[PDB]
Amino acid sequence: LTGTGVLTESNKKFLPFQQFGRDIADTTDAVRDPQTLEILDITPCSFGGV
Amino acid sequence: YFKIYSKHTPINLVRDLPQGFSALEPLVDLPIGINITRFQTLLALHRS
Ligand SMILES: *[C@@H]1O[C@H](CO)[C@@H](O)[C@H](O)[C@H]1NC(C)=O
Ligand SMILES: *[C@@H]1O[C@H](CO)[C@@H](O)[C@H](O)[C@H]1NC(C)=O
Repeated sequence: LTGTGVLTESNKKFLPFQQFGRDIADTTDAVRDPQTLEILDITPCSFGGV
Repeated sequence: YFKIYSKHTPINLVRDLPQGFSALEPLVDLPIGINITRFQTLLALHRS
């Protein structure tokens, strides 16, 4: 699962059959690291109008 | 694909099903690949 976003430590508690979490637009906003089983929020990189 | 969803609930009702809400988490995804049209559950006898 590829993407680009800021990774932060997450307060969400995934059930053991869950690997990722989807938002309204079905983009992965939370993910479980496959090596150390911890949850990470994926906030997107900042977008601005110049 | 044979999907097992499971949930354990502590109940104390005597006869019928309890009234409430409990979502079943998926337990085992089982790779059988066979035709199933009829099933039968297994009980245990008590001998004395
Ligand atoms: C290897 O990955 C497993 C999860 O599949 C994890 O439990 C274990 O701690 C990992 N070991 C190392 C050395 O990263
Ligand atoms: C599964 O079994 C039923 C009854 O034996 C039969 O009618 C049906 O055609 C079978 N399906 C397949 C895909 O073999």
